[PDB]
Amino acid sequence: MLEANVYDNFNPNYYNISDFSMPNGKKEKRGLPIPKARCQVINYELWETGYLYTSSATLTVSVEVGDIVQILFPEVVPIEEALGKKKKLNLDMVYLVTDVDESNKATLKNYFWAMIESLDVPNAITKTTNFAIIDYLIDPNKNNLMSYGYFFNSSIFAGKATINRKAETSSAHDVAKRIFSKVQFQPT
Amino acid sequence: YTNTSIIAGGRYFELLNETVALKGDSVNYIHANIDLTQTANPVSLSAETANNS
Amino acid sequence: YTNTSIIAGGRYFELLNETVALKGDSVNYIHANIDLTQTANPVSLSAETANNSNGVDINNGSGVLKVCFDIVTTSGTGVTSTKPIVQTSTLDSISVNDMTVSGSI
Amino acid sequence: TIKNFTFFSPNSTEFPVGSNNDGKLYMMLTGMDYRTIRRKDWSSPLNTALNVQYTNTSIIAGGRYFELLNETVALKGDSVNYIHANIDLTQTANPVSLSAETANNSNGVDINNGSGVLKVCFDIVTTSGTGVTSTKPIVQTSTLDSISVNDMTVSGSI
Amino acid sequence: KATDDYTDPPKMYIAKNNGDVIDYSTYHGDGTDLPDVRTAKTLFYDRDDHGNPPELSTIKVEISPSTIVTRLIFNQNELLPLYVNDLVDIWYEGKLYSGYIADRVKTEFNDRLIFVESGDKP
Amino acid sequence: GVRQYKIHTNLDGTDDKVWDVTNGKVRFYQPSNLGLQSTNNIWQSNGIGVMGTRSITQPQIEFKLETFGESLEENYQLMKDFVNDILSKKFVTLEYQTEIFQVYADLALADVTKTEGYGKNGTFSEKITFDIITKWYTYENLTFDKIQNGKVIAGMSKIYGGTAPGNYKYIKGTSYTYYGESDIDRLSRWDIKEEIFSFMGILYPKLPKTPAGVRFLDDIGNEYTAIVFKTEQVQDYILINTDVNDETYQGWKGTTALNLFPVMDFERYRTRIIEKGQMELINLSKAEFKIKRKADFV
Amino acid sequence: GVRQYKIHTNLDGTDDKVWDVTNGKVRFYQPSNLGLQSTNNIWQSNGIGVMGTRSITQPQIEFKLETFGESLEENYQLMKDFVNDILSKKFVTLEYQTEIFQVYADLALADVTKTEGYGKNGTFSEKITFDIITKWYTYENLTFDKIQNGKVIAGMSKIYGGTAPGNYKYIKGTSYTYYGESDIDRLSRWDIKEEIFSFMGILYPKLPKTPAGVRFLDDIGNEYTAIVFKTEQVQDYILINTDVNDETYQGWKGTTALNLFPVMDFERYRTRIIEKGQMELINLSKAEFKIKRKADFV
Ligand SMILES: [Sr+2]
Ligand SMILES: [Sr+2]
Repeated sequence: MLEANVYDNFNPNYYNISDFSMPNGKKEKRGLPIPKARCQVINYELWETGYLYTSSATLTVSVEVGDIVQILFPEVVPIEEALGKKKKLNLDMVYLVTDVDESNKATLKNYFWAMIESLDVPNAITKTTNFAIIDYLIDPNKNNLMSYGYFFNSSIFAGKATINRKAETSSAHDVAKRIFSKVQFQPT
Repeated sequence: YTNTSIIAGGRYFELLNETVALKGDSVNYIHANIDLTQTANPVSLSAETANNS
Repeated sequence: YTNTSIIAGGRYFELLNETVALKGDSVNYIHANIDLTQTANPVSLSAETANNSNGVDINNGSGVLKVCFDIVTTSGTGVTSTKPIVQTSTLDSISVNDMTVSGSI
Repeated sequence: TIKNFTFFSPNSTEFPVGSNNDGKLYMMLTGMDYRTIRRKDWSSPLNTALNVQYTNTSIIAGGRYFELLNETVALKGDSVNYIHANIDLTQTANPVSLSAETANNSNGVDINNGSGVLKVCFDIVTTSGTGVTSTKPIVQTSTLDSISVNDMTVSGSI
Repeated sequence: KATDDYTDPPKMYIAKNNGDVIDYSTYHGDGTDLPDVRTAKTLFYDRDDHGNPPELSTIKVEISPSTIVTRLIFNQNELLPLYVNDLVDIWYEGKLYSGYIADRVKTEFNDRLIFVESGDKP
Repeated sequence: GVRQYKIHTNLDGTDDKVWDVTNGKVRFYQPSNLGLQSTNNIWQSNGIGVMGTRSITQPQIEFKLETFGESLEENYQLMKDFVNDILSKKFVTLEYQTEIFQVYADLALADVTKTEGYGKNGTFSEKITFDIITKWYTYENLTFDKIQNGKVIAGMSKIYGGTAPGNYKYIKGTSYTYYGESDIDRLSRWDIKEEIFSFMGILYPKLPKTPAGVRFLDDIGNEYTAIVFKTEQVQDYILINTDVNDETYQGWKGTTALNLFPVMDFERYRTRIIEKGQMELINLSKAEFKIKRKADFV
Repeated sequence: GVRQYKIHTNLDGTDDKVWDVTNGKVRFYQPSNLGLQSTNNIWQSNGIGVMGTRSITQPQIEFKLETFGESLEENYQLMKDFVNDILSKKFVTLEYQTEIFQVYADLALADVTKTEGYGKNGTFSEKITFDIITKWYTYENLTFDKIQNGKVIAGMSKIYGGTAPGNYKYIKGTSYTYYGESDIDRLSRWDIKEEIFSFMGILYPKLPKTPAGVRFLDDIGNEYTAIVFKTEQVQDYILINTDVNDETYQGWKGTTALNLFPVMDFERYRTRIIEKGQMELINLSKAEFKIKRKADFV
């Protein structure tokens, strides 16, 4: 089986407050909590990015809608954040619980797509580079879910943004899909 | 490694026709691993995703 | 409680290496509970969600006396702060030479 | 573990209460520490040259009660003596002993919980070459958390 | 006005637990007075004839909470019978709910009632 | 020695006709299953087993019902009298009795058969099937416990004795152990040791217009449920029954039975399930309780 | 010689009541199936067969449960005792013992029967069905291994001996081989040779406030999982159980048991399944381990 860390909703109305006293002295944003329960995931279908289908899993503990599920793997992923710099990143599959049935089978939605929900973006923002759109989309002050900054490969998002149809107001989902298709990348 | 000598932690050993399998489209960090409890084979080589010295 | 003495309803008892389990991310109200019918173990401790002190007269009548003596605040991992409950002295008339007040009169 | 005391024992063995257990109880009731005392002179102490005889004086030091019945204390010539109550629990026959010292040597040793000898000053005796000149008693400190009172009278200050 | 476009950055408005709508930037609390979950929405506005930004109260209406009312469908108790159009206060699993008996279902087996809470609690 | 089965019309009630099915004219023989079935919800991923929650299912009980009449008239009269007595009451209580135990089941009549294959003097061999409401529950008598004052002993207790003006000595182990309490007769514990579901408590109130009923306390001295009634006049006794199937509340005065449900405190009565702790009497001079707690397999 | 079946209420626990179902009063006979079933997911394209992943499914074991009492009273007393002991614990451990092996199963009560067909002195012959949680796992004591210094030999070892000022010769094959290591008592390997699923370790910690607990190393000397706790005071022993059904992480100090779940490092504890390599003790003076490892068919 796979190990799961169940946390309550990463409410940005709570965690987006710089009142945490750091050991040096200065104030930083509230850190993520400890899992309310450590459980194990059985009878699962887990998607890495959630480009086409939504994930599903039957969890041992009785999770509820809103809770964040962190699926753990005993392996490490090396991500190149700077030209030469690489960092030891532990393998994770982070989802938001959308619905739980009678048999405790939880419908899991990939954290990113559940974060950029209901967010609309005008044509004015699509005029600049792809970096400007990513910097707009990922913001814990606007988002439904908490985020402590993105990690991005400059070379792939260096290019000029794709031209919008009718130069209208598009949703964060439609623009991300349009951008991720041209750049040939998906978020994790 | 056809004929490579290594000194790690003051311990001398030779790699004589010793093949290390690599990960594709990746930067492989080749490590010498010394475990003294493994009496018969104390040294082994690994190809890793990071420098884990 | 490594070595704490308590007087509740005029009854003296000692807490010697007595551990009370707490609720995480909560304000725990620590109570001393006295049940005289429990002849072998009349006193027990509890960690509760509210101050549930009941003022039950155990020296004149029946019932369980519950009295809060400590307030222990937790995070998800451990204790963040502890505040004791005030010890009230109710007196009729006082004759004194000198007094020091740290709070207010 | 919870050690119960002010509770009846049906088999007469369940809840025995000792000297230290009651000692701790008395300290909490009056609101005193190991640095202060509870002292009352039922009859004024007599002064005979460089000696002080306590006719009838009751003292509660570290929650332990004892009476001084015509107990004479030797004094130092032309010096400000400090009368101390010394409690050594190892001396099963005579735990309390008195001493007139040069300075206030109140140690505040926890005798009811741990080991040691408790020293605490209760009376200051100022003497000359011949006899006692003046006597001043040590203030009885009453440490309390909150007071609900009707009327009060202060002779010193607040 | 100058670009006739939405060139300027957005202003985020949060509705507190009491109901007061404030700018998110103006917030100085600990999160206890804010909702446990954040359901967001993006709104577009056109500047008035005077040119002034849209009023706070007008935004408030588009971000207001709806009347959450609990409906209890239960079997008829012969110890205390309840009928259609009766003003009632029901105790269910330690919680008190207040409202009226809206309907009654006559079946061959049982007799049931629908309880509708009228709300207006605080 | 041998097993005794008994069918009861209204167990815990006054109008309880008892049918001795082991001994009497109508007999229950060869029970189908007296055991139990359980569905544990065990799902296994990669050979390792995870267990869910076990729903402890009870199977129907089918008895070989034989009649022992003297004539065809007598056997027909038994079948008609027995089966209709089971139909008159919404549920019929069975009693499983042996040398070691006495348990009860609340069966509901599922199926009874009537055929024309008569043995000698029109005797019957038929199968009677029952549906289970509650399978195995004890019907124990619950009573309060009294607290007694410890004996006074010289040197061991707290007294100022011997030579005037009295003396009590502190000793290691012996010291002063208090004798008891002045008016210890004021302490009475109605102890609850195991979790109960239903109970038939008769309660006699003391004062009229003062809330009368029983309250329940947990292990920490906090109240969870209380059956509290308010009355205008003193009802000689309040006859409360917590059984779900035939819940009964009634204040008896003389020969008149009054329903006390609308006059009961709805806020205080939070649950029917009684937890480990104690029970306190509110405005009650006397009480007689009959406790009925579960047993899955016996 | 012959096979031994034993039922354990709580294997790996102090409160372990053992029922000898081979020798004792309550006996298990004729197991339904001790084998296994597998679903291989074989899909075929144009006559050629492609095989997926084999889900090894374990079937219910049904035993012919017999009682050996001396009276009707004793046989009823066995059925009540044996079945309730199985119900008291959420899951029961079977012990399949033979001349060659000693395997264990984690069973859950599926169905038990009680009938009135009594043999002699109220004898019982009933069928007991069990649901499989984990089938066949070895329960063994895991201990560390010690390394000892090799003997010193003249000419073979690195020493300057014989005629002054000492001489060591380079030979072909025999040459110089080091004897051992100074303080070879520091080297201790906790060896993991086969993949293990759960374990019951009693950890003895050294320093307070320093993360104390075990970590697991793979074959290349890297860490995959670690159960590490950071306590405020020195626990006399940390008890850790990796069993899925009843996980225990308690720090005992004296007679007091403390829950160590919130103090644990959630990020380091990546998996429960231990792989081939070695175990390292972080801030530990002594360690005592019991390793359980699964076997599909035995
Ligand atoms: Sr009845
Ligand atoms: Sr166990």
